[PDB]
Amino acid sequence: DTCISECITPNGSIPNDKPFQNVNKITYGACPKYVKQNTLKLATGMRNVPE
Amino acid sequence: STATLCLGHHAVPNGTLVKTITDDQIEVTNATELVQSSSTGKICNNPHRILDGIDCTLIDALLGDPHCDVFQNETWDLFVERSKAFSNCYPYDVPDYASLRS
Amino acid sequence: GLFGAIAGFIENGWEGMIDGWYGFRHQNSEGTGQAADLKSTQAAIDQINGKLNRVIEKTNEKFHQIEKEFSEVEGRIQDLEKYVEDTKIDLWSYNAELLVALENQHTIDLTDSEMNKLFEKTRRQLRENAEEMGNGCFKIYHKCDNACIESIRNGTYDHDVYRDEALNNRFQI
Amino acid sequence: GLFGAIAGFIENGWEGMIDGWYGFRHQNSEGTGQAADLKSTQAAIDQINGKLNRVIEKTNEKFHQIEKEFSEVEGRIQDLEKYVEDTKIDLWSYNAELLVALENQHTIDLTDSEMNKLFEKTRRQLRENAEEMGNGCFKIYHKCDNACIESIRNGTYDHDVYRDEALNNRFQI
Amino acid sequence: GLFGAIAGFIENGWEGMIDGWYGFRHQNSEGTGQAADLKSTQAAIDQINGKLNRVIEKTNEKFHQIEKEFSEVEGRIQDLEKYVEDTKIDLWSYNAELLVALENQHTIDLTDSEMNKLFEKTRRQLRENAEEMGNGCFKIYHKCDNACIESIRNGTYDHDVYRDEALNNRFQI
Ligand SMILES: *[C@@H]1O[C@H](CO)[C@@H](O)[C@H](O)[C@H]1NC(C)=O
Ligand SMILES: *[C@@H]1O[C@H](CO)[C@@H](O)[C@H](O)[C@H]1NC(C)=O
Ligand SMILES: *[C@@H]1O[C@H](CO)[C@@H](O)[C@H](O)[C@H]1NC(C)=O
Ligand SMILES: *[C@@H]1O[C@H](CO)[C@@H](O)[C@H](O)[C@H]1NC(C)=O
Ligand SMILES: *[C@@H]1O[C@H](CO)[C@@H](O)[C@H](O)[C@H]1NC(C)=O
Repeated sequence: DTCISECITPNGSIPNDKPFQNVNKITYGACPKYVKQNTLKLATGMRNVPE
Repeated sequence: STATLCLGHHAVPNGTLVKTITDDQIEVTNATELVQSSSTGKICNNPHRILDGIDCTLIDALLGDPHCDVFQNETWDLFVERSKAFSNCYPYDVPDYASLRS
Repeated sequence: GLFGAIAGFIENGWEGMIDGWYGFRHQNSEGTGQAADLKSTQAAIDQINGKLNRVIEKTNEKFHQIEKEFSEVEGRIQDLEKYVEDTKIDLWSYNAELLVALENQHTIDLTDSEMNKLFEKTRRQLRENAEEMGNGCFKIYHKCDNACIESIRNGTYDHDVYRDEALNNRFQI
Repeated sequence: GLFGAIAGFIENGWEGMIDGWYGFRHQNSEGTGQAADLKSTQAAIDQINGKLNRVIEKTNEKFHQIEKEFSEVEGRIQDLEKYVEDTKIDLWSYNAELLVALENQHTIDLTDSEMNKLFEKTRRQLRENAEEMGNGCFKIYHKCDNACIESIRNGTYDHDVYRDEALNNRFQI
Repeated sequence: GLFGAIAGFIENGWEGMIDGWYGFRHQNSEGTGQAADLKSTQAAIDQINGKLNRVIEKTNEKFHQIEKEFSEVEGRIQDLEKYVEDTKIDLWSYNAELLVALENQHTIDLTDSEMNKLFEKTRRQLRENAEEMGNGCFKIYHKCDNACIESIRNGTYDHDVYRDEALNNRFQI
């Protein structure tokens, strides 16, 4: 398709905003390292102790 | 006579479980996803020069199989070979096809 | 976390404080109010955004590499090619896991630390004019209207100006 | 560690306390006794068992791989095969080393932290009725029999109930 | 860092203290003076030199390996050979980066911790004979000549010996 992306994989392009990816270990371009995890949430807040 | 002053911090109704060194799941007020897990399915023609191989592998476009002559003198950043690309010329074989192709 | 303030000596958080991360709640003669502390709130934020940048920094960027999917069985070289990628993915999958667990632990302790620092500082301002109720609240032993609270909140409260009044009420009236 | 309680302001530990990790020792009119604090003791334990699980989690699980021992000399491919394994073992040997050094440091600080939290909490209960002797012991300035100690230990001690008595003895009798 | 003393409640450091890392500055009747605390200064040093040794420890030591520079183009094996080295350098370049960022954060907190421990200890010595001015300085409410300061500094100050004098000046003279 006529779009913009610097990271290409057999599955299509994926945005490289994150540092890791779990789409394909085959990539070309500026791409997120591939890992086996489908998710890894980095805490960007303090602990939540609701009322 | 007296006054009360209480120090404190915020909280949100619904938080996000995260993992730490000592806890499997611990609720925090916010989190960001570090793993990109989806694609659109499409490959983008920018900023990398993508050459769609159509029905041709790189080799048949290299040698000159009639139906690949449309690729004469082409250049690419990334050549995209299709699973169903086929040869329609004199039967050949390449000893060390992998390295020639690479 | 390491400190004891958050999910510690401060029973719980304020779902209502939507203007800052850390804050104050008072109750004097004039009534009750609430106010976020922009200073400690920004220290936590700055630090968190600081690790965020380090983490989601600049991408791999690889071009021609080696094949990772194979249609025919070949043995020896293909074996080694796959092992190379496999052991790689495994090492990067560990790194990602650990990195995220360390950061998360630190983000918690750090934010627990900024709470506990707001407390000690505010505690050091009140001098002998107050006592800690043990729940993150200080009992101020003197008349403290709103402009008095504001000075504590904005760091200009002079303790001498209320010391004797304070001391009196504190020590057996 | 980072806190100062363990191997810090608390001279040493109690070889005799075999019922908990953290505890209390008092000396009042009725005599002397000892009791483990099950609450802080379980916080340290939970956290430690929590990292223990993360660490000794689920195994590699590899099947057909590549050869690592060779009987004949072959050059090029064999060179690369060995280097691949060697650089792998080296990277996993670093990870293991570092992981164990980080965890160990944290386990110490964390357990030093739970000691220091027991102290501040107990300190915040006593209000003006006590003073810290600087060795982890609080001098309680009022008559405190066993049921009085028990209430401190179980978190129900009311300081007002002994304040004036306390204040009196404290401030020049 | 996590504590609040350094670049925290202690406004700034002393460019002049060249005999220790942590220290004291007093102002009594006899005048003003300064002295480094060799004990806390050596705790920070020991710990820092301790990580320094761990880090710059014992070298790789590799002999015959694989080729990393190529004059002719060959494909498949050469592709894999380069990828093997490349992914290796990349993994070691991450390790080095992270290791240095973790250590640095810890060295700061740790040295912030030894400052804050000097404070609490000195604070626990003064008992009721002093108040904290909130800037790392204690206001001693009793006559304290040089030999008096020295005893605080060397850990032998007895608070009873000045308590009543202290208490008197403290509580409304
Ligand atoms: C990407 O492709 C492979 C097959 O090409 C598939 O196994 C994998 O699950 C796909 N990932 C996504 C997000 O579609
Ligand atoms: C959660 O944190 C992320 C990263 O800083 C940010 O995108 C978002 O604003 C935060 N969520 C909320 C509700 O503020
Ligand atoms: C602190 O509080 C008093 C009372 O409202 C005010 O006069 C003073 O200027 C305040 N300072 C700041 C920095 O807001
Ligand atoms: C605390 O101590 C007193 C004295 O023995 C007792 O009456 C009280 O119920 C105790 N509380 C708990 C939870 O054990
Ligand atoms: C502490 O100070 C006093 C006063 O100078 C002195 O007699 C005492 O022996 C000192 N102790 C040490 C260990 O220097």
